[PDB]
Amino acid sequence: SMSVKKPKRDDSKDLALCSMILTEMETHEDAWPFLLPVNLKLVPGYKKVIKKPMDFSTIREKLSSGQYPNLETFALDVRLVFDNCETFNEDDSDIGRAGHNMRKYFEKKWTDTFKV
Ligand SMILES: Cc1ncccc1N[C@@H]1CCC[C@@H]1S(C)(=O)=O
Repeated sequence: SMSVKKPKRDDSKDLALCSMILTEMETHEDAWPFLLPVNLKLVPGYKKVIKKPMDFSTIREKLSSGQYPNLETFALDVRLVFDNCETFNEDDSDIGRAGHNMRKYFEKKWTDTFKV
């Protein structure tokens, strides 16, 4: 509270670390469904069903332009990518499996990079 400060983690490396994690996402072989925005004019249903589309290139633009206030907002967007993928795609599909794979890959790097 007022004049009662909680000690807080050093966040000065966060931007560089998130960029590093995102680069590893982008270069993963199963990254292909998520590299660009889904084409809302070519994929029936997508615009109406998925209220907040997100993809790596959009995350990369936001990261590069100071649009994430903190590392949690960055992680919300990354997870949004895989949550959208699960909403729209069957688990037993190439894209669907790609998403499950990429989520697992992200979550480990996230724990390995930040959680002590
Ligand atoms: C992630 C997703 N979910 C539902 C429909 C399509 C997609 N991705 C597409 C599949 C191949 C690449 C395109 S994209 C995103 O490059 O236009």
